[PDB]
Order: sequence, then structure tokens, then C-alpha cells
Amino acid sequence: MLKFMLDTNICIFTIKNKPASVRERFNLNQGRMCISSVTLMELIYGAEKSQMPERNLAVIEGFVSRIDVLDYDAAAATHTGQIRAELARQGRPVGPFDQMIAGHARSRGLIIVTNNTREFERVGGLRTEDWS
Amino acid sequence: GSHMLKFMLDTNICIFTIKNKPASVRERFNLNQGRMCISSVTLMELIYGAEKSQMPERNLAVIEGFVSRIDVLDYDAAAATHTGQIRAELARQGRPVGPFDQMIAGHARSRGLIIVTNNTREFERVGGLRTEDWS
Amino acid sequence: GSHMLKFMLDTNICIFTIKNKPASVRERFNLNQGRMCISSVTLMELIYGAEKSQMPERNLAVIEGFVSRIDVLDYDAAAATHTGQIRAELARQGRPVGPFDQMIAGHARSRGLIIVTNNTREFERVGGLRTEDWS
Amino acid sequence: MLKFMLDTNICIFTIKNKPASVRERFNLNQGRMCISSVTLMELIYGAEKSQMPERNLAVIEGFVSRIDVLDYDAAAATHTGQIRAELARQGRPVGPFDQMIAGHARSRGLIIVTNNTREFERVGGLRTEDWS
Amino acid sequence: METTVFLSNRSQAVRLPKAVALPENVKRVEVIAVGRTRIITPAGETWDEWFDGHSVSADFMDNREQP
Amino acid sequence: METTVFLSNRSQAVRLPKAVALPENVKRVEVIAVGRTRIITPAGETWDEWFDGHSVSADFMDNREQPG
Amino acid sequence: METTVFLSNRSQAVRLPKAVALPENVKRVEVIAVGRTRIITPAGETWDEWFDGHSVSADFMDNREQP
Amino acid sequence: METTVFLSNRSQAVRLPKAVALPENVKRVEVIAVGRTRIITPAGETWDEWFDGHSVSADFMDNREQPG
Repeated sequence: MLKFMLDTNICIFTIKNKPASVRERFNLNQGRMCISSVTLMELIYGAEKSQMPERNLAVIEGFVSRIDVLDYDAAAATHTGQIRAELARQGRPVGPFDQMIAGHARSRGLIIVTNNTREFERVGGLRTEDWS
Repeated sequence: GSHMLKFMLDTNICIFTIKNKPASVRERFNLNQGRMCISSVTLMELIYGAEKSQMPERNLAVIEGFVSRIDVLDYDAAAATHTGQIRAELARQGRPVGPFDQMIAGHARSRGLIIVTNNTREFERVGGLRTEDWS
Repeated sequence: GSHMLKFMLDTNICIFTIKNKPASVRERFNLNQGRMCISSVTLMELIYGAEKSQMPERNLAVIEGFVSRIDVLDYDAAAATHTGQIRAELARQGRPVGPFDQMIAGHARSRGLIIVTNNTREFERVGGLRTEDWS
Repeated sequence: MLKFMLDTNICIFTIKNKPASVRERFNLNQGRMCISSVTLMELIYGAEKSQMPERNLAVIEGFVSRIDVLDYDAAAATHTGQIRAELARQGRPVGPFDQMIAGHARSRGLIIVTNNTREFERVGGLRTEDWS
Repeated sequence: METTVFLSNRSQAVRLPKAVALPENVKRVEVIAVGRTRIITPAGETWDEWFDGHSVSADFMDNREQP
Repeated sequence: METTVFLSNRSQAVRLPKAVALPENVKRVEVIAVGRTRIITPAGETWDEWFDGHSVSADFMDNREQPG
Repeated sequence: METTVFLSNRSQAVRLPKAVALPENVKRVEVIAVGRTRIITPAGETWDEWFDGHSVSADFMDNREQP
Repeated sequence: METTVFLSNRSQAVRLPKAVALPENVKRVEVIAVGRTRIITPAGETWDEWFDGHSVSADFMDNREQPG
């Protein structure tokens, strides 16, 4: 029943600003959303370096407790290695965390939900949606 | 036995032994057979290195034979949590560490594994982590 | 959340706070609420301390209320494996550490937990282990 | 189907000497034996301090792979605390590892299989057998 | 023939007195485990509690800092 | 995880399945209403109350009996 | 009525040619997983392989060293 | 875990259940007879053979491309 994988940019976008349009998109697709553990790494890092780590970790816990967190396994690392090579043949620069997140979704046949679709635009074999 | 693992190989030591096949690491491999592993982060770098090489067909075959004799652990939630703490512990001190090496260190600290690395000077900036140089 | 745990309390710090209820530990308890745990080894020492006391009925009630606000982890195979390595690492160096403290240290090193202890000088003889003194 | 818990003394006795009478006792009771993780701690320690750690860890792995290893949980720690108090009211000295092993078996209703029964003799509420 | 006697399957419930009872429109409810607590929401309104509260400090993730 | 609400005796009751069940320590929970949402937490587990609560006898663990 | 078509349940087997085949007396067999390997023994003779080999050094656990 | 031996095609075969099953990497195992016991291990996984086996091309990972 898993269908969407939320990238890091859409999580920061949602946690900081709490948009109304995202709230209705979450309530309708509840039970079919997830994030890669790479995104969990970035969220935890942001809380630990902030000025109120315990308060911010509490908000992350309520966010994480409503979705699934997928482990970055051998298949995800395999697709990420192929994508990094596919991107090298062109002049397309992509961030290392975003590369791993994209290959993770492709290894599971999931749709990337993101904040700005133009950075996942150049990867072949995966679908993206803009929930901004 | 999953409780027989003791060492985690970083990406640097893997490239070093695959390219050169040195006798010193060959000895320590035979001694600690069945107790070595790598993170899926390291597997990603290796697979990418073969896919972009001049002979991806035969380089992938060598890597898969290398992985066939060790275990590959998934980068789970505990590994992600320790990497987040480590990145903040390093920002407080202005110590630069690469992103893939940061995830490798957090993955090993989450389960008490000893890091086998070629460049111990980069990993020694991490708190609560043991390293060994098998070169 | 099981992935929210960060600190493991040794037996010394538990006895220190239960007997004296100091304000300094009271502050650090409120700050790190929900992220603390003890080993079942520590739970054994506490339960034994109440059963042999002059008022076991009311001392057990206080301890159970203390345990009700933290998690108790089982001493599993990974904790036993790290304790075995630690006991050999210490015999090579002639550094004496008590048996219960040896099992507590191995339990925390197996999962990357920071040891909160009253006597940091005894745990600092263990390789790859972080400690903090909340007294 | 679990019935017996092997103490540390019987394991050292069996691994070092490999007795014939113990071999037939093991083959008949296969699938009903186990050890506490406290005993696993002592076995691993003995291999790591020996002169051939890797060879000795291999022998332990084959031994462990044929039985179950039980975690020392809250119930086991509870019975161990009671036993330590019960022993304190008398003049009965018992080793710390043996105390934890005894309380672990009592918390699970298991029979202690040991090398010399006279050290588990003074604990109340558990049965012992001598497989020497 | 020969069969067995058994007891029907139970489950752990919480009671809501009338001062904190839920409205009549909700016959199905979503439950979420956050640590030691649990959150009881209407079926299709599972995120409303997390959106209307649970604020983070203003400095949280102002810079993603991806190399 | 979606469940269903029923009625037992004179009051309302929410059905907590196995995956999100409470430990057996908990038989008393405090419930707070936030809009259409009800939040349940175990009762009486505040550190400020325990530090001021019942105290331990003067002889408890005056001697930790760790061998060595 | 309406039912379904399915495939019968398979399982992963290993073949033993005649040079390493087991005797005829063994119709039931115990399998044990040791790391990456697996050990195939007769039903009531599961420990014979571990007893007749797998020797430890003479210094192993000469002193238990329990405090 | 006790299983049962059968016959498939012209030879004998041992039945490996799910709990002690082999990974899909393994389709070829070496079997050695010790008395009445047969020991199976995956084939061709000796380090001394891999270090002397097929080598990697000269350009492989000459530049590890870790950003930073």
C-alpha cells in the first residue's frame, strides 16, 4: 500500500511552515507515505545543531510516527550507483543525499514527492510530484 | 552468525585492496574471515565506480565476488540517528569530514563495530569510535 | 520511540539519585526525559538492594516508580559479546573493573549508548566508550 | 519444548574434554537445551583471552548454533535479586555469574544442568541435575 | 466428532467519560503510537493534531547544508 | 492504524489493537482533548512529582555488594 | 461458487550424488545453520560431528576467573 | 530442525526448510562427508583464490567522487 516517498526538501518545507495545502494532501494519502533513512539522518542532524534540540526532536517523532522509515538496503545502493553513472554521462550535477534518495525510490517503485521537482527532473526511470 | 561480526570496512580500504591486492591485507583477511562487513553506503560507491569505468561488465563481476565473502548491512534508523549526532558534534568543532565517511562512521558507532580504514586521521575526529589500519 | 534512547544509567548513578534526590540530576532528568535507560543488570542490583533492606515493601515501590519512567533493556547476545571482548581487553592491561560494571559497559558499547556514571574514572579504562557525569 | 539450562561449568567441562557420556545426553535431549547470555559472555571471554581466539570462537559457534541463547531480561533480574537476598540471610556464598544464571532459570521454570551440583544446592525453588 | 472449548478474543481498551467523549460523527478512529503516548483521531483527520500544535524553533533547518 | 469506537457499560471506549497497545504497567491514563483529537498518556509519571514523592529508607543500598 | 488457481509450495533443496549420498537407514535428517554453512546429520545423531572434530587449544578456559 | 530426505530425478536430495535456507547467491555448494554427517558450504569463496583471481581494470576508482 506504500506509494509515495517524501524527499528531504518537502519535509523541511512542511515542518518549518506547516502549509494548509500540504495538510489536506497528507490526510488523504495517510498510510501510503514514507521517507528514506537518509532523510531521517538529515532531519535528526538539523535538530541536534539547533538551539532547542529536545523540542525539535519531539516534533520529528510525531512526524515519523505517522509514516514508515525505509532502510537504505543493497537494492537501493544498487540503483543509486546506476543513477550516479547515468548522471555522469551528462553535465547534470545532483546532491549526494538527493542521489541516494532517488535511487532508493526507484529500487522500490515509489513516486518522489518533493518541494521543487526540477532537481529530480534529470533522473531516468522515476516519477515525481510537486506538493508545494 | 550475525553476532560474529567485529570489523566494518570503509570505502577507502576497499578501493585500496581491490586495486592493488596487497599481501598485508590478504593476511588480515584470512585471519578475520567471516567477521568483516561493509555498509550499503560503501556498496553504493563501489557499484558506481564499476558502472562508470571503461569495463563495467568485468569490474562488476570482481566486486560481486568481493561482496560474496562479506556481509552488507542496511543503513537503518539507528545508523541514521548516530550520523545526525556526529554531524552536529563535528560542526561544533569545525572538523571537516566527507558525507559518505560520515554515514559510515555513524553506521559503525550504532552497533559498536571497529572501523578498518586507510585514512585513520579523518575518522579519529569522531567521538566514541575505534579504528584500525590494516594497510 | 526505541530509536530515541541516548543515555544508559549505571548502577552507581541510580543509587546516588534514589538515596539523595539531588537537584542537579533532577535538572538533567527533566532535560533528557524519555531518552534514558538502564540495563537489566542494573535492575537486578536495585531489586536486590530493596529485598534485603529493613523496609522491602516500600523500597520496592519506590524503585518500580523509578523504573516506570525509563526503559529497561535486556542483556542480549550482542551485549554479552562486547562484555567478553572488554574483559580480555582489560586483562591485557591489568586494569581492574567490577563484574557488574563490566557487563554494563559492554551492554552500552553494543548499541552506542553514552554511559552516565558517578565514577567516570573506572569506565574510562574501556575502549570505544563515552561517559558523562551528571552528579 | 525448552526444558534444560546449561550452566557455565558444564560448558567448559564439555568443550575442553568432550566426554562420551555427555555426547549421548546431548543427542537425546536435542532441541530442549539452552544457555543464558551470561554463560555466552563467559565463553566468549575465554576465547578472546586464549592463544587461538579465532579457532576457539569457531568451536563455540558450532556449539551455540545447536541450542538457544536466552536474553537476561527483567524477570530474570527479578528472580536473581530475590535469590541474592535469600542467600544473604544464610552464610551461603555464591558467585555473581552463577547467581544470575540460577535466577534466569527460575524465572523460566527450567532445570539447571551443571558439572557439580553442590554450588546450586542452596538456592530455593529450582531443580538441578548432574550430567558429569 | 470431537472439538474444543475456547474463550473469545479480548483486547486492551481505554474508556472515555462524557466530558472528553468524541462526537457522534466519528464511528471510525485512527490511533498512532508516539513513544509512551497514543493519539486518537478521526479517520480522515489524522494530521490535524500535529499541524495545529507541535512548533519548532525558528532556526530549525534554515540551512540544509548538503555538500 | 484505523480502529472502531463502541460502547461498554455506561460510557464510550476506544479500541486499541495489538500493534499500538499499552504495557501492562498502565491501567490509568490521563486524556486531554485537542479539538477533535484525544491524547492519552500514562498517569502520574512526572519527574517533579517523583523527586518530591515517597522517599527510600535510610539503609537502602548503603553497601553495594558487587564482588571484587 | 468461485475459487482461485494457485501454484503448490516449493522449497530450496540440495542434491547429493551417489559418491556422497547418505545411507539407507536415515529417512529423517537434522539440519543446522553454522554461519554460511549447513550441517546435515541423522535424526538422533546431531552432535556426533561436533564431538569427533572441532578441537580447542589446550589453554581454553583453564581458569574461569569468576570473582 | 528435523527435515526429510527424498529422491528427485536420478539422485538423492536433502530438504532445506525456510529457517535454515541459503541465500539466492548460492546455486553451487561443496559437500564433504564426515562419517554419517554431510557438511555443505557455498562454493568458490576462498580469499586465496580471489586475491589471485580476476583483476580489476586500471581505471577503476582512480577518482573516488565523494563531494566536499
